Formats: sequence, structure tokens, C-alpha cells
Amino acid sequence: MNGTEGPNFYVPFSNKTGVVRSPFEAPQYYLAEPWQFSMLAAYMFLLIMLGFPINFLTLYVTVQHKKLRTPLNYILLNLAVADLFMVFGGFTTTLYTSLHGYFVFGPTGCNLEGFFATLGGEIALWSLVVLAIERYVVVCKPMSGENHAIMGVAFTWVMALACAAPPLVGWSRYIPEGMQCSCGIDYYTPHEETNNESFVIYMFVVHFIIPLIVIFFCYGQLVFATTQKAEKEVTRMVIIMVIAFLICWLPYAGVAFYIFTHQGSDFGPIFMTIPAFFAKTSAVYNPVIYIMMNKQFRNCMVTTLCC
Amino acid sequence: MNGTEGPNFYVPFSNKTGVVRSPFEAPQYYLAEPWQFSMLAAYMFLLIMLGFPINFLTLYVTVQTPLNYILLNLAVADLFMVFGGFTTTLYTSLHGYFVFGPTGCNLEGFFATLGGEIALWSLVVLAIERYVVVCKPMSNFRNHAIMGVAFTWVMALACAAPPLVGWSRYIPEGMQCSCGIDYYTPHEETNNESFVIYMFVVHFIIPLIVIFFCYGQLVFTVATTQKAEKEVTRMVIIMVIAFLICWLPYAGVAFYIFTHQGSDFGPIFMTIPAFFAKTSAVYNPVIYIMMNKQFRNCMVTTLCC
Amino acid sequence: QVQLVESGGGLVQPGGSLRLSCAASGFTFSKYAMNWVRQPPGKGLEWVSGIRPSGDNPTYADSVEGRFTIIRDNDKKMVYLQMTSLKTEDTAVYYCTRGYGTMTIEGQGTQVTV
Amino acid sequence: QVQLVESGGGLVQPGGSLRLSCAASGFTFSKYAMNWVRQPPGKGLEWVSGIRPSGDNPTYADSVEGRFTIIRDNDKKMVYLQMTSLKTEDTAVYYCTRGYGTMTIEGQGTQVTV
Ligand SMILES: *[C@@H]1O[C@H](CO)[C@@H](O[C@@H]2O[C@H](CO)[C@@H](O[C@@H]3O[C@H](CO[C@H]4O[C@H](CO)[C@@H](O)[C@H](O)[C@@H]4O)[C@@H](O)[C@H](O[C@H]4O[C@H](CO)[C@@H](O)[C@H](O)[C@@H]4O[C@@H]4O[C@H](CO)[C@@H](O)[C@H](O)[C@H]4NC(C)=O)[C@@H]3O)[C@H](O)[C@H]2NC(C)=O)[C@H](O)[C@H]1NC(C)=O
Ligand SMILES: *[C@@H]1O[C@H](CO)[C@@H](O[C@@H]2O[C@H](CO)[C@@H](O[C@@H]3O[C@H](CO[C@H]4O[C@H](CO)[C@@H](O)[C@H](O)[C@@H]4O)[C@@H](O)[C@H](O[C@H]4O[C@H](CO)[C@@H](O)[C@H](O)[C@@H]4O)[C@@H]3O)[C@H](O)[C@H]2NC(C)=O)[C@H](O)[C@H]1NC(C)=O
Ligand SMILES: *[C@@H]1O[C@H](CO)[C@@H](O[C@@H]2O[C@H](CO)[C@@H](O[C@@H]3O[C@H](CO)[C@@H](O)[C@H](O)[C@@H]3O)[C@H](O)[C@H]2NC(C)=O)[C@H](O)[C@H]1NC(C)=O
Ligand SMILES: *[C@@H]1O[C@H](CO)[C@@H](O[C@@H]2O[C@H](CO)[C@@H](O)[C@H](O)[C@H]2NC(C)=O)[C@H](O)[C@H]1NC(C)=O
Repeated sequence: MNGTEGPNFYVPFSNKTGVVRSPFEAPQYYLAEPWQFSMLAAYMFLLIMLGFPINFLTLYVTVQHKKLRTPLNYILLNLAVADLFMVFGGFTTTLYTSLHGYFVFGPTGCNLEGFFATLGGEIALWSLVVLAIERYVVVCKPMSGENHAIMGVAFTWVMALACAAPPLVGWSRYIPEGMQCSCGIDYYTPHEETNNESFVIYMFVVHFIIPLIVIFFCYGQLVFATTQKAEKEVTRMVIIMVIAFLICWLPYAGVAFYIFTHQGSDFGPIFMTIPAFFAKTSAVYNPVIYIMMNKQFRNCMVTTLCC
Repeated sequence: MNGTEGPNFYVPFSNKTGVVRSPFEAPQYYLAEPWQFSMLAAYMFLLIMLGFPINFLTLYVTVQTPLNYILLNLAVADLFMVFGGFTTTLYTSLHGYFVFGPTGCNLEGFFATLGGEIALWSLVVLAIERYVVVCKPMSNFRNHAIMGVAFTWVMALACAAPPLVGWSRYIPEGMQCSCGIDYYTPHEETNNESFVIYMFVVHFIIPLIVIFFCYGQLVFTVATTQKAEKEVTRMVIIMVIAFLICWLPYAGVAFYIFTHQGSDFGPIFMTIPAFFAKTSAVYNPVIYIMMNKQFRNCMVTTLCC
Repeated sequence: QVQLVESGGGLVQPGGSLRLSCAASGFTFSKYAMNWVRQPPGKGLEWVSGIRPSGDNPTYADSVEGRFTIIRDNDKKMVYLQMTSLKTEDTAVYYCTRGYGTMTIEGQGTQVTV
Repeated sequence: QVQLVESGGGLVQPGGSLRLSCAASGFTFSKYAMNWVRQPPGKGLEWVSGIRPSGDNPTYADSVEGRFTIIRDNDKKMVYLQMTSLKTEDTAVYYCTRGYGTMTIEGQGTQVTV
């Protein structure tokens, strides 16, 4: 009796004491200190706070300019889209759930949080698969624009929904993680009824390993003036965009696997929730690069701002 | 009855139906359509959404002239509005009633009161300050600014505190989502009848006097010193123009109810101009960027590091 | 310091009559309104009747529509409820509230047992 | 399609003994943990005992600490509860739950009246 499994949920805390209650019913203040739930809402507020403006300006500026039709801008608009789906779809639920200290919205309330957290990561991942492929085709120059880019950005949504939808199908499921504020794939219970054991494989296989292959496959191709300045900074930004993505998603991915391996073991609520909430910076960091590094954007952003 | 009075509250809706309940207990979906409460939260979200960033950048950039002291003072009070007031009313819009409780109402009304009064008494300072520079009544006379921005808080708290003293009170208005001074009930226990006078006297009439007193000095009145003067003295105008646009409607309806206490008026009558006047948090800095060019330059400096 | 007397009322004949009273003390009486509210033996308070501060417009429930009738004396600080052609269900404890509310200041009321 | 039998149990000696059973059907049994949970006639469910999927570490409530004892057969898909030195308050309807939860999946239970 390390953790407490229920129909909907799994609380990483022993109900030897008798205290454990469903996070779809009562607040989970026996898990952690009540101020830490406030700290989550504080953190989670600022993700939504600097989430919308940075993404919305980046969304607006890209479309407003009839310029800025480079494959990079299509992807970094695609992200500005999904980052706003994260903010309004996911972060809202978890910021509100942080307040109450439990998924007050209900089982479907959990699905929201987990779904757009899943889209956000996958559309961020499969976009870096596209950025990997695209900088190989120009730099190494194997096959000698606009239509190409829009097809490959439609790819990211195709594959992200291959990952995010099935929990909602009923293969796997979204389940409250750690402090019972975030939601994510069921790494905890076998739930063979749900068959979620098999999904975790499928996800770490098709939606992690296959991407990271193709990323470093293309990165390994590039081991052996001004066109190439534009090339350099934007091909450098592809690198920094992945650097950030690895910083972001590794910790949670690690802990997610660690629990999948050691199902039923002794681990605290904060073990998982920290890297989970950390990985929700995916909404904000992506455009910050696109302004910081891409100078061509930064100019045009100020154009839109300073009319 | 026309309206339904309770210990804490006054619902502008007849309990002839039997339906009326306290807005410190149950949601008030009999008042308006439940989606209109969602529309409030939608509106009220965007005030907090463009409230914090515009005010926080304006607060940050200023600290990273008398005008800038005031328009930082506003960026301060506008953030007191956003985090103190708007949060409560955005959450109350969801549930459809002051779920936080009677003290939950006091929050909403208090920083709505500070925001208007610190915005008002700041325009009293902006009125005084250009009169002394443009018309030039006292020669070489512009730490002056810091003293006169401390004035705005002194006077705003003369207005906002007494409800919390127990002279007057904050009470849910209209859809029972905003809160404000009790214009509705006489509540002689609270003596709130007398306060409404005091407020429309000391915290409306006296300010608007001194504003147009100074504005009337520049009827006979209206190179680069005066370009800087002109655009910034023009901004003082646009800052008041906005303040009158904003606060008049609510101020009008507030008086209309004070006059016609116990009369037949709907929930939406008051709530619309009340929520409209909560744009005071956002519009002030938007002027300070839009009009003041000296700021705009240095804002982009902070942004584009 | 507010004090509402609850005079008039007692045991009355089925289909009889009775006049109620309510002496107000400790506030600007004419400056606001007054109501009548009763406590049925079993069910919650019924808002019986009400009247404006000036006294111009009285309002009644359907239950006692036209049978009961309300009027107030501003000079004397008093509120009356002339109940006529009574019934068994009119049996209740009547309170006179201020403002517009069913919230009862004072109390004991008047046990008008029909 | 899940099916948990709830065999073993009945009327027993004050200070007696009794062995319970729980034949699991319709899932990967060894992939799952299993518990025992009882329904006192009066008060809410007590989590009696539990054991890991491999069967390594059994855990008991202090109520039945060392008196009761839990063990499972992965091969046969069965869970047992050897109850010893019983008491009157051990009188309850015993259910075998999966996972770690006092969430009771369908079974007869077993009315062990002491
Ligand atoms: C708008 O209009 C509505 C119209 O209904 C109005 O609602 C009523 O509000 C009043 C309060 O102002 C409620 O009165 C109370 O009702 C209590 C019982 O209510 C429940 O139970 C009854 C049946 O018993 C149901 O019909 C009802 O639906 C509820 O579920 C009642 O207990 C209260 O009266 C007791 O308490 C008072 C105050 O302390 C006391 O003075 C009384 O004497 C009384 O005690 C009695 O004592 C005896 C002897 O010991 C005891 O045996 C008996 O149980 C007690 N009496 C009763 C009746 O139980 C009180 O009257 C009223 O129920 C509401 N009605 C409904 C249907 O909800 C709103 O207030 C108005 N809204 C606004 C904002 O203005
Ligand atoms: C962590 O561990 C705690 C330990 O308490 C669990 O809390 C108990 O959960 C069980 C779950 O079934 C509850 O059991 C139910 O109790 C009902 C009565 O409880 C109330 O009333 C009694 C007095 O009569 C009080 O003693 C008690 O405090 C409650 O206020 C029973 O009537 C129920 O029986 C009905 O349903 C069961 C279904 O199993 C049927 O078998 C019965 O025939 C009947 O129809 C039922 O037994 C128990 O009451 C809870 N205790 C508490 C705290 O009150 C937590 O659930 C657990 N947490 C998690 C997340 O797993
Ligand atoms: C609800 O509010 C309405 C107003 O919205 C109140 O109606 C008012 O009732 C008074 C008294 O009956 C009216 O006064 C009389 O009106 C006539 C005709 O307009 C006038 O000529 C007389 O000299 C007298 O003053 C008042 O006008 C009327 N207002 C309107 C415009 O409708 C009413 O009192 C409230 N209802 C209750 C009973 O709470
Ligand atoms: C809770 O998890 C802990 C590990 O965090 C489990 O501890 C193991 O206990 C078994 C004995 O039952 C030992 O063989 C292992 O060596 C322990 N691991 C270590 C190194 O700590 C424990 O079993 C779990 N608790 C229960 C009862 O489920």
C-alpha cells in the first residue's frame, strides 16, 4: 500500500492512514503543503500570462506580413497556434485546479489538461522533425518553399493527434499526476481494461524514439555570404529550438518512464509534478527563441507593434 | 416588490416569483441568462489579460517627469485593480455570485474604488501641473511630483476605506458580479445615504472643479520645449477625455439609482456601465505609450534588449 | 437602536377578521419601507404584504390578495395589516420587516391562530 | 470480461479460524495486485490486507495485524486470506479488490459471521 489506486485516478500516497480521497472529489492537501498548491497556481498563472501575449503577437505578426513565408515561420506560427491551444485549452484547467487542489471540473476536466499538454509536446516534437528534415535539404543540398512547408506543418498535427487522441478513445487515458493538478498518460496503473501498458510503449516508440532518430539522423548529416547568414542563424535556431525541447521534455519523460518501470513503488507526489509543470514552459519558450534569434522577425514584430 | 433587499445585499429583481436568493449563497441565473455571466467572465478575463502586461511593462520601463510619476502611480493602482479587484469579479462571474463571501465583495469594490479615485486625483494633479508650467503663474516651479502622487493615494483612501470602516458599504451591483457603494438601500444603520453625498461631493465634484478650473485657464492659451509641452499637455486632455468616457456612465446610473431608490430597474441597468468603467485599468497606459513618444522609444529598449 | 413592536393579533374565528400593528422605534421610519411576513406552522416564511416609504403603493401576495390590506402611519411610526375573511392556513406568526426583505428584525411577531 | 469469485467463509467460532479464497478471471492476474476489503455491518469498508503483483510484500491493517494473513497464487489466479484467532468485530462481508484501492469490484463477497 504505497500508492492508492481508484477507478479514475492514482494517488501517490498510502491510504494506510485513511486520509486518501479521490482528486475528482476533494482537495489533496494531505499530499503536499497547501501553499505549494498556491505556488503551482502562481507558476501556472505566469505561463498563461506570458503565454497568450508572446504567442498572439507571434501569431499576428507572421500572418499580418505577407512576407515571412519561409518554412521556419510556418512552423513557428504552427507552434504559436498550438501554444495558444495549450494556454487556453490546458493551462486554464490546471491553473483553476491548482486553486481548488483537485480536478474539480471532473474526469473530463482532467482530459482537457492532458490533451493539450500532449498536443503541445507532440506538435513541438514533430515540428522539430520537420525543421530537422528541412535544414538537411537546403544545407547538404540533396534534392535541388511555400507549398512544401504547409504540407509538412499539416504533418505535425496529423502525428500529434495520433498521440493525443487515443487516451480520449479509451486506449490509455489521462490521469492526475503527482500533486493531482496536471494530467498525463497512465504510467502508474496497468489498467489492462484500458490497455494503457501498450500505449506507453507506442508513445515512447512512435512519438519519441522515431522523432529523435530522424532529428539526429539529419543532425549527423551536418558533421562532414548573406544567404548563409540567413541560413546560419535560422539553422542555428533549429538547434537552439531542439536544445530547449530536450531541456524541457527530458525530465518529465524520464520520470514518466521511471514510474512505468517501477509501477507500485514508493515515490512522492512532488516526484512527478515538478518535471511535469516544468515541461509546460513549452508554450512560452518557442516564440521567445523566434524573436531572440530570428532577427528578420524581430524587425517586423516592432513594425506591427509600433505602427 | 420591485427589488429584493437583504442584510448584505440588494437584488434588482422582484421576489414575487419566490426565486430570489442571496448573491452570497446561490448563483443569480434568474437575473440574466447564464451565458451572459460567461460573457462577463470573458470580458473580465481580457481586462486581466491585457491589464497585467501593459501595466507591468509600463511599471518596469518607467523605473528601468511629473507625468511619468503619475503614469507609474496608475500602472501601480491598475495592477491593484487587476490582482485585487478583477480577479474576484472574474471568479465570481464564473460561479455567478460572490462565492468568496461578504468580504469577497469588499475586495472587488475596494480596488474598483481606488482605481477610479487614484485615476481621478491623478488627473487633478495633471490639471494643476501644466497650469503652473503653461500659464506660468509661479516662475521656476514644475520631488514636487512625488509629493503630489502621494496625494492621490491619500484622497483615494479617503473614498475607498470608509465602506470598510462601516460608513457606507460595498454591495453587489446589477448582475451581482461587481460591487460598489450602496446607492440602493438607505441602510441608515450604515448611514450610507450620507456617504453617497460625501463621495459625489468630495470625490467627484471637487476634483472636476479643479480640473476645469485649470483647463479654463487655458482658454486664452489654447520651440521643442513646447512640442514636448504640447503633446504631453495634449495627453493630459486625452487622459481626462478617456476618464470621462469611462466613469460618467456608471456615475450617472449610480446617481439615478440614488435618486430613484426602490424604483423598477433591471440587473443589466447598472452592471453594463460598471463593467465598462473597469477599462480604467487598461486604457491609461495605452495612452502613455500611444501619445508619449519619449516613453515609446524606451519601452522598445526594454523589450528589444 | 432599532425596535419593532408586533401588536394586534390572537385567536380568531374561521372567516373572521383582525387588525395588526407594528410600532417602529429607532430609525428614520418614513425614509424607508416596511413589509409583513408570516411563519406558517410547518412551512417557511411567506412574504405577506409590503408598502413603499411614502406609503403610496402597497403590494400583496396572491395568497392574501385583497383579503388582507396594508397601510402605514409615518407620523406615529406604525404599520397595520387589516386581515379580513380569514382562513385556517392564515394561521401563522406575523413579523413586520423593514426595507423589502423577508429578513425579520424584532420578533415574537403575533400568533394569529385561526 | 472480469470475474472475481469470493469463495471461503461462513459462521465461525469466537476465537476460531477460517480460510478465504478469490478466484480471478478475465485479466492478466500477475500483472495486477490484489487486496482484501471487508464491510462491517454498520460502519464503512475496512481495507483488510494487500499484496504486490509478484506477491513479494503483504501488508495488513493494524486491526488484523498478524491475526490475518494474505497470500496469492499467480498460477491458479487466486487470492487467499487465512484469518485466525477471530473476533466479533471481524464479522463482515469480505471483498477482494484489484490494484491498491478499497474500490470494490463485483463479487459475492463472503459473509464471515463470527
Ligand atoms: C424569496 O422568497 C423565498 C420564498 O420561499 C424566500 O424563501 C424563504 O426564506 C425563509 C427565510 O427568510 C425560509 O424560512 C425558514 O424556513 C425553514 C424551513 O425551510 C425548509 O423546510 C420547510 C418545511 O419545514 C420547506 O418548506 C422549505 O422548502 C425548506 O426546505 C424554517 O425552519 C425556518 O423557521 C424556523 O426558524 C426561524 C428562524 O430561526 C424561527 O424563528 C421559526 O420559529 C422556525 O422554527 C420552527 O420551530 C418549531 C418549534 O420548535 C419547529 O418544529 C419547526 O421546525 C420550525 N419551523 C419550520 C417551518 O421548520 C424559516 O421559516 C423559508 O423556508 C424559505 N422558503 C423556501 C421555500 O425556501 C427567500 O428568502 C426570498 N429570498 C430573498 C433573497 O429575499
Ligand atoms: C481510503 O481509506 C478510507 C478509509 O476510511 C476510505 O474511506 C471509506 O471508503 C469506503 C468505500 O466504500 C466507505 O464505505 C461506505 O460507507 C458507508 C457508510 O459510511 C458513512 O456512514 C457511516 C455510518 O453509517 C460512517 O461510519 C462513515 O464515516 C460514513 O459517514 C456504507 O453505507 C457504504 O455501504 C454501501 O456501499 C457498499 C459498497 O462497497 C456496500 O457494500 C454496502 O452494502 C452499502 O450499499 C460503504 O461501506 C467508508 O464509509 C469510507 N470511510 C469514511 C472516511 O467515511 C477511502 O474511500 C479511501 N480512499 C480512496 C481514495 O480509496
Ligand atoms: C417600482 O418602480 C416603479 C417605477 O419604476 C414605481 O412606480 C411608481 O409608482 C408611483 C406610485 O404609484 C407613481 O406615482 C404616481 O404616478 C402617477 C402617474 O405617473 C403620477 O401622476 C402621480 O402623481 C404619482 O406620483 C410613479 O409615477 C410610478 N413610476 C413610474 C414612472 O412607473 C413603483 O412604486 C415600484 N413598485 C413597487 C410597488 O415597489
Ligand atoms: C514501496 O516501494 C518500495 C520501494 O520504493 C518497496 O521496497 C522494496 O521492498 C521489498 C520488500 O517487500 C524489497 O525486496 C526491496 O529491496 C525494496 N526496495 C528498496 C531498495 O527500497 C516496497 O515493497 C513498496 N511497498 C509495498 C509494501 O508495496
